[PDB]
Amino acid sequence: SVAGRIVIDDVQPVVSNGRYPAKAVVGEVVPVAATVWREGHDAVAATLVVRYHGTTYPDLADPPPGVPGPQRLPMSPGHTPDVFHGHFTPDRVGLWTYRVDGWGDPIASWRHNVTAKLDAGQGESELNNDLLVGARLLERAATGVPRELREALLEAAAALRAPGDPFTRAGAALSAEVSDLLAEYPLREFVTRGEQYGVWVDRPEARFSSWYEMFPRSTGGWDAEGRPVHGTFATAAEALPRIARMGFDVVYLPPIHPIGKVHRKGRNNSVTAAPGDVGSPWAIGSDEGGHDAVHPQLGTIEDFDEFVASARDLGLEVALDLALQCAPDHPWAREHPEWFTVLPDGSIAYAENPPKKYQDIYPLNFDNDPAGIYQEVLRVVRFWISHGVNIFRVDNPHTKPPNFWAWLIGQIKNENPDVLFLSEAFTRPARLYGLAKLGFTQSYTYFTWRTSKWELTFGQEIAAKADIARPNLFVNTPDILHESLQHGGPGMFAIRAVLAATMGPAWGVYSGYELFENQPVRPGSEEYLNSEKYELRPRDFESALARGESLEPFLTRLNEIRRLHPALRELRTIRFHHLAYSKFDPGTGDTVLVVDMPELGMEPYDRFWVRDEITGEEYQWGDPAKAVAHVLNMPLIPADKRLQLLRRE
Amino acid sequence: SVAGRIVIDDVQPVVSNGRYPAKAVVGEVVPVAATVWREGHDAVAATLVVRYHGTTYPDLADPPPGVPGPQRLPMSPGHTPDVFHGHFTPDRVGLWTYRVDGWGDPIASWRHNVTAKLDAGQGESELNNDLLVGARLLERAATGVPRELREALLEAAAALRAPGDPFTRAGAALSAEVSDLLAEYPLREFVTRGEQYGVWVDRPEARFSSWYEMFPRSTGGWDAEGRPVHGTFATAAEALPRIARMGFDVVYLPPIHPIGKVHRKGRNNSVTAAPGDVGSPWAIGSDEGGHDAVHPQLGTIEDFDEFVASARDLGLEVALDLALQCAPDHPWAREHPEWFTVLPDGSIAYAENPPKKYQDIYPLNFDNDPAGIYQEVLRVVRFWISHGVNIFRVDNPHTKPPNFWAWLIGQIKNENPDVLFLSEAFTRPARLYGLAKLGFTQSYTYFTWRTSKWELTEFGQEIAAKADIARPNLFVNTPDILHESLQHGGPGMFAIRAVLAATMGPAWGVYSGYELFENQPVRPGSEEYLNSEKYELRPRDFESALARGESLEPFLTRLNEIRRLHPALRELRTIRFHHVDNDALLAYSKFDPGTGDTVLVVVTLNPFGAEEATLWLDMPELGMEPYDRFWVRDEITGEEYQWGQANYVRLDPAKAVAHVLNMPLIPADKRLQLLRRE
Repeated sequence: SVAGRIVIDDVQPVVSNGRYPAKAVVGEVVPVAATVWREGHDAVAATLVVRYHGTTYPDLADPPPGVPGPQRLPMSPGHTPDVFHGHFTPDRVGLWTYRVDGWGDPIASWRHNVTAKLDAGQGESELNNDLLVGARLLERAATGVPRELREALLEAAAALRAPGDPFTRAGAALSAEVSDLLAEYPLREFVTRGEQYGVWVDRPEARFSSWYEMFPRSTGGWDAEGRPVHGTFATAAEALPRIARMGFDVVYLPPIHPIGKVHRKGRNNSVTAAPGDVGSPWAIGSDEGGHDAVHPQLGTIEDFDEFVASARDLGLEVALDLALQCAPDHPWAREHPEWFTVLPDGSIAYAENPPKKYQDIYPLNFDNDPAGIYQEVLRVVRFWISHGVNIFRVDNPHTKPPNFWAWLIGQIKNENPDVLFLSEAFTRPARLYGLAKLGFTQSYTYFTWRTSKWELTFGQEIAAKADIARPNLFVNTPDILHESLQHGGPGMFAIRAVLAATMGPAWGVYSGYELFENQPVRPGSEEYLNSEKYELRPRDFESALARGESLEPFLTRLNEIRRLHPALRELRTIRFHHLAYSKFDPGTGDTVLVVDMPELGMEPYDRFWVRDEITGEEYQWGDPAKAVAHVLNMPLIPADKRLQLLRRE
Repeated sequence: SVAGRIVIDDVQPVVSNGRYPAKAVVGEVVPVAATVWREGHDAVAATLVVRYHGTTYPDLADPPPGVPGPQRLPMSPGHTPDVFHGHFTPDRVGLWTYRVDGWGDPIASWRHNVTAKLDAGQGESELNNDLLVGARLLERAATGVPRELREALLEAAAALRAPGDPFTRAGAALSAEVSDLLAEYPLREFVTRGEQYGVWVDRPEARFSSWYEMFPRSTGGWDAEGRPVHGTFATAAEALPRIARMGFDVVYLPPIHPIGKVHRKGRNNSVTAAPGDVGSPWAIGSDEGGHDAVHPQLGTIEDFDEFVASARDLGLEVALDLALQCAPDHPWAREHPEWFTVLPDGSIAYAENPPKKYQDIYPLNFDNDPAGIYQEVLRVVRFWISHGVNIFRVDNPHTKPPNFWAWLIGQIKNENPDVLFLSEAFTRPARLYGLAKLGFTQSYTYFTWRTSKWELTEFGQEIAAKADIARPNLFVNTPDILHESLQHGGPGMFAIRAVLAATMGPAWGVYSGYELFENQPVRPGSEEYLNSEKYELRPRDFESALARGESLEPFLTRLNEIRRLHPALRELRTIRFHHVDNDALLAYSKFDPGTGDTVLVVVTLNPFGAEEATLWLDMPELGMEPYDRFWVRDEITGEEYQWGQANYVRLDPAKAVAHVLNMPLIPADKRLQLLRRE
């Protein structure tokens, strides 16, 4: 939004007036729309300049006191008065930013004038005041294309000058030949420098990703006496072949450092512990270790290393729990008293947030000693990225200053701008949409409570915020046991597993969803029966599968269909017809329909063939015990078309 | 929208990202929104740092190469989560600027839970540390209030420090006494000052104004033979008393300069003229004069100045029409060839804009010689303001590079920012609204094109929404303008269309001839005036029409009276619409922030017979509860009624064509709550 010879107002996308960049993935068509206007009645034109600016990361929030701080592209008019649409697709990861240029254009105003005046029936008599400019028109259009290919200016400018037939004098200048040269090197007149707006372009996984959630402690199993055994790192390097098949490319883990021993929480949501209890993983800090130190019962820091490589050459990506939540036997509760919400006595208050309380933890303080805390925390993350961490699962980020978030995001991404984020928060949209703005790559949504087709109409809200926020559709996580699942039965698994895959290009699953687990601790609760974040929950996938009651063969099918269709990496394409929804593809063209024709690209009457991936049923268009769903390859739309409903306005 | 410990996002109003400032009049309440949030759970609050710096005008557009170039107040939260609502009201003319400040407050977030927890029934046992922060809570703010008045601090901090009963120990810090200690002088902890976006304040006349439009030639009158005779400056100064009463304070006039003699247009829009036809005033430039010259058949310019005085001490304000062109007999058409789009022969092609052809005028060229042009045109206007011309109506600015405008307007308002302009544009909103942004004070709206009960709203829906930028000037009629509606509706639809412009538009207008009811076109279906004064001279006997008791002047003075009587009819954004169960009716209400004044107008779409109806109010915007009865009096007619929310209302257009009544007023706390953007 600037002022000038050409006025360029309302140029999408720009986030919070530019205090942040828009967020994209590489190889994704990104549209930028723009109303622009002028005076009189003469033709107006524009440009979409896109250049790459490396990997250096801009600091988007002002840090606290001690702590530290070209391709010209085209824009085709739409069907909305004075708004324009161009489209760029970034190939490299790193800093990219779009700037819109505005220039009035004459080649086309007289080239139209020629059209109108002779189909209205006029000769050479009336108009030659109008074309003697045309040779003088093409006289500097000449200055704007090379000397060797000047000879081919002179002819038509002469094929305008010398006396000939109305049709003969113009025909030279109308040809594609003459048309070819000014679609490539045009005469740009009266240019207004637009404002240079930004878009940071991440990896794809950052948008098309298959997430999982598993406990490695839980990989312990059963002993000769039939008790649940603790799982260690080695125990877990065996567990992935299973997961790696299903389709996931990134595997998140609950925190993997020592759990404290005091205020520790017992089995079934207890504060009373029993002899040999594991407790809450998210309550970090026993004596023998902290946030960078491993839990003695999963191994050591080196045996950890053997573990992630196992993901390296399987095709999977560890996504660690980065929790800022200490147990009172922490190596900092004594070490650093500073970073706490001290009570005047000398004690630090148990972390509480209503109405769910946690004795077994204490909540950190940056307003106490911001300078001290902040750095340690990166010296912990820096620890991990080296270990081969390219995703960090961030817990309670609305409890932790966004400033802080934005300052770090910088520091890591300034070093390696390849490690990607997920904000797993469910909160006020004014707060909720606020984080990723600051730079959180990905996001958690309130997908859970939203059940109605008129709620899922979620979809309308989500697609519109594709420019910034990126949500992850975890169909399940440890903390809330959604009642639908508990009542819709083994069928309700499929369907909630179907929005999340089809609606969410990046989505998530917690171990056990496959096993149809639906029992809570008590009636009406959405807490899991005998929670794994209070217990070890070894489970037999072989059985359910072998006994032919697993979701495994189907969620690979689901993941198979996802990688099969490039439309399902993308957010903005989503359409909602009459739950039944469609998504189209920009590059390949690929449309799919998951069970409004303009979005289909085909005319209102036509008959067409739709092919099944869930089933395998090809049909000509215009039982939950078998297939509860029905996802189809829709007829494609060609390059030129794909980009036209891609139009932001 | 910036970043920090407190995040202040989506701070309304902001113009093209601030590439233009927001727009205001004096003594007007402006609401300001800003979502702000943070992390975790404890209460946060906010502040609106507001400045006046004077009248220096920011150039909002990058000009061409050669051409030259406090009081801390609060944000009261609303009812949309993390959005807050304050409102500041400017007393001076010139540029003002807004900054949103956000700071966490530990005090009020702390005192809440004592309540929730003492209402959970617990004693001093449980709470006795939680209040041990409380004494060292306000001991900061003790540091944040004066030494003479800590005396009123140390007390309650001690009345909690010494051990006693929780309620008596707590009751102290709760009292209103201290509350004001916290309501005026707070502890802003960890505060972030937002982006200072700006707001320019014109004189009030700039939005609450009554416009009227007359031709000077036509008041010339007749000779012993009774044919239309020419008029001078003095002759018209006689017509103003007439005008002076009706209710206007702003009088725009037709070009008063030498119209050309070549290619010029004759009566009834002819391109064929006769010896001595007056023709187009917008056709400037004969031998005897150009943009600076009065036309000789009106006299000369000294004869122009005592006139503006004649108006200025009747309470009215003269505003010439600023059209930008030349008829081929202009003394520049020969002087300077430059500023025209010469065709290669030595000619310049005639200015038209579709579907209208204009032979007798040609288009200046800013893209030939900008440096050469720019200064004259401004050296043209710099001339007239001296005379006491404080308003200029400017013609079709969608025809002239936007560059010039921001520059034009700049330097003038750098000198004197009391002088106001008006945009006569009917272009696409993307352009029409584009104009007022860079700095054109007011706007023409295609309100005319809007006739339906569903247009009469969606027009409103839009205008009221952008009270921050454009100001429509709702002229009931223009020289070029005369609708099928009024031509068919008879004498009644004059009224009804005259109130669509008058009540909805804080600044609205009227063309002369509207009082005497002329509704007739050149030919059937055409929307131009009959025997146009713009090609012919039209003296008129208003005296006749009123004297015999069918002129509208007495109604548009009644209408102009209530306007000056009720402040609900100055604002753009407060406008609201309650529903009616009659297709041919329509009904809307408007309230006041500063005073509280509410006024409501019910009109019909029938310009003929008695067509009755009933009423559906949204009572909250009315400020009244869904259930209650209120005593309502009619001002044009004079009828009191007690109504509820559902109530019966019949009409008859052969008597009184609409229903406009002052509704019961709204209290400070609420009115500000109803301009509240959310």
